Amino acid sequence: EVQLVESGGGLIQPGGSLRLSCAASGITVGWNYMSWVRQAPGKGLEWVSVIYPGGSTDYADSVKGRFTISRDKSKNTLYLQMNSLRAEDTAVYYCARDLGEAGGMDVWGQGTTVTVSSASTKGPSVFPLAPSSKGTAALGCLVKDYFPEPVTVSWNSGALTSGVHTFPAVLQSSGLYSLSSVVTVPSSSLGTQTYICNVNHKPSNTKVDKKVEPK
Amino acid sequence: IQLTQSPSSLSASVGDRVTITCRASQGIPSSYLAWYQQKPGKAPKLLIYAASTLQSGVPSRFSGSGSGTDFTLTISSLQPEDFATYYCQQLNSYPPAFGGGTKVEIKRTVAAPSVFIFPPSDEQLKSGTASVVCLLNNFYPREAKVQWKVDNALQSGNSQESVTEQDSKDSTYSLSSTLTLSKADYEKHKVYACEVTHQGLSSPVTKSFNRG
Amino acid sequence: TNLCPFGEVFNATRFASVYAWNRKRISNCVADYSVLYNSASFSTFKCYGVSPTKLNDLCFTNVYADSFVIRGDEVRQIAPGQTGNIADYNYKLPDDFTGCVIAWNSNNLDSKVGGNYNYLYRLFRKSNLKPFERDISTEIYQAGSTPCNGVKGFNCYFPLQSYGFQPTYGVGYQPYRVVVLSFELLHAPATVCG
Repeated sequence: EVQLVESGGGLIQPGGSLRLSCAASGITVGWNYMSWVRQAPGKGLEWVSVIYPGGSTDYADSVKGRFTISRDKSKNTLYLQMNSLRAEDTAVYYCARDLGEAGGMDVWGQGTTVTVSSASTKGPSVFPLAPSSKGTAALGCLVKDYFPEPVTVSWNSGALTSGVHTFPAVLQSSGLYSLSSVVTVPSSSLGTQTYICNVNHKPSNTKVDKKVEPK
Repeated sequence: IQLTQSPSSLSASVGDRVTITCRASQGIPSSYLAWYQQKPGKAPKLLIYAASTLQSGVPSRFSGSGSGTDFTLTISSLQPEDFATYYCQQLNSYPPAFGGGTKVEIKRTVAAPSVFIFPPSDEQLKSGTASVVCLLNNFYPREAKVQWKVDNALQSGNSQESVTEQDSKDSTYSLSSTLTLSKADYEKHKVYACEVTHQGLSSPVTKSFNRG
Repeated sequence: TNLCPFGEVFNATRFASVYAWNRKRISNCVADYSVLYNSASFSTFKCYGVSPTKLNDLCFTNVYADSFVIRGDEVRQIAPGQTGNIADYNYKLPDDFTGCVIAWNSNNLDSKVGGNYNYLYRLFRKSNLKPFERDISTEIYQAGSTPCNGVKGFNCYFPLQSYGFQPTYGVGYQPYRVVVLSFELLHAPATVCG
């Protein structure tokens, strides 16, 4: 099958460097307009750079003097060298083949994720979101101040799934992530059923089981 | 060249005819315009290029047309796998221009959220920070306004919020908003309130507690 | 003792496609470049290594007038040291270019309702043109490991694209007529003088 496979993304400090690779099969990188396009969390696509079949290159302004596109024809591979990285550059990076008016960007890689941050790996603190003291009751867990993504939350070791909403994390100004997970239940069950959220943060190897009861 | 895509989001049902428009700011060759589809966590996928040419492999219910400044993507009989975001793109230029995108989402009847407010836990308070959390549960449509109030003062710049994807069963949304304060700032005030404005509510609903 | 026929280049009824750009060789005549600049109906008139008033007091072995049509936004590529589709694959000026680049909007002439498909440019080429190189082949362009053998398909594209000029396009997409004056200084008798 025709494909492009990116690799090289990962965590990197602001000011640091990172090289992405895009190994191609079914198209010849050296004979195509080849582009890098990125997508920051929650935003749209942004074109980053291009290398023409003849070897000319171009770059988005926000990346000029920091990024270099290149290629190894013998390895049919496209590269993006990224220097002087910034928190902004955090994104999923796609390589794509560009046919211009003869066809769109018809072949895309699966993406590789680049996270630029000065935070250190840190497991979350898990705080109860305690059902009110006054039909349907709501309770949850606030999974606060962890890095990096991701975190996973189950309820009662997976026995409780219905009515659960685990929300996308927000990046706080501190550089740490925070998310909430909630469940709605019959208020009559608060006196009889136990409610435990199970939080997993693999990067810090942290596992937390927090019991949430009325306060 | 700027591309203005409208509407930002559209509600539709299976079997509907869906029309998405892309307005260019000057007048461009039809060969310059492509349409892409994207689903969450996935790479974009080319649907149409040169404004009307169907990409091989793409179902025939997708069709493009337009010229000059005004281009259109039409899905003639919406299928469940079509709920997704769609982007128009202006090719042949470096940098290319992208439209803002249109999210095609599942239409259903209006549903008011149930609203809950959660004070900070004692455990968190020992640590010097207070997070107050407001939950808006299973509402529709997605548009919703959360206003935090502290002793009836309207709060700005000290909250963050997050929204789920459309529920697989009832096609509603849920929203979580966190107001963050230092412990001392928290202790300077009494009434903590979350005020929710939504189409399904005749008047805004406020959930509050008194610190203590 | 005879006028250089600059009018039959600048005032020609039809212009070449940029990929098949036209070249008029100019010899054994007197050229007045002051009337050229003083026409002042040109959106671009840029000289490299010379000055119009100054070059009217000069002689050269030969003068070349190259003419073609591109899009407005591409006119900046007709200059030394530029890269891009036109400079790379259609018409390349040398780094040491000595001469002038003249352009004007030709929307009233070269665009038509429904599109003028006569004007084309080369979109796909494996390597850049050398300066003053002209490539007119129309071989199907092979973008992958499978050979094309003259039939279009996946990874197999016709190398030229039409401008499709329409009069209501944005100015950057409207046709511009371009004449490039190159001044050839050979170790030979000079035949073109002011």
